[PDB]
Amino acid sequence: VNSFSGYLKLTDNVYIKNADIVEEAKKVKPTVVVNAANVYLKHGGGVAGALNKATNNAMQVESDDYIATNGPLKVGGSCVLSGHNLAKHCLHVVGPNVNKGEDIQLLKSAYENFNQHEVLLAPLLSAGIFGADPIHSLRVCVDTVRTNVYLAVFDKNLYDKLVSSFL
Ligand SMILES: Fc1ccc(CSc2ncnc3[nH]cnc23)cc1Cl
Repeated sequence: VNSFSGYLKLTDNVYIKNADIVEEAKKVKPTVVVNAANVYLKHGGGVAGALNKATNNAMQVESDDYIATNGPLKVGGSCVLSGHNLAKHCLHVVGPNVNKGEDIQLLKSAYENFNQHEVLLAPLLSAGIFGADPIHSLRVCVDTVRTNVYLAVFDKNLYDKLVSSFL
């Protein structure tokens, strides 16, 4: 039993809700919140900009030190950093950005990072400003993630479409 509330169950391990991931994280304080990161951990907009804003820019400060030490992530890769006031940990995961020309096949590799964590609150990778089809992202999530994932979808219209079209 966990504290996630109001989710629709899609499969044995995947759950979905129309919710603002920032507000959901602040309420649940999950062990892991997933950020829709880029390789530079520049949290300017989309989910990343919102999460970082909610940390009063502490996420960005921590991220800049991480990059100065380690260099950029790989597309499809991840790193674990602090969750600040939102969660114990933040798993920064880089899905391919279609608006940069990145290989959509890397979306499966990106979701594989979730399997290193027993339970996660997450957005749909590569959705939103990353330019991929969210219906496809949900399919890859369900077919790749084996751990327990609670998906927050900000847009109510998109949430309804994801549920109604789910096979
Ligand atoms: F400044 C802000 C502006 C917007 C929000 C809503 S969170 C959100 N944004 C974008 N895509 C998503 N996918 C799942 N949740 C989200 C929070 C803050 Cl703090």
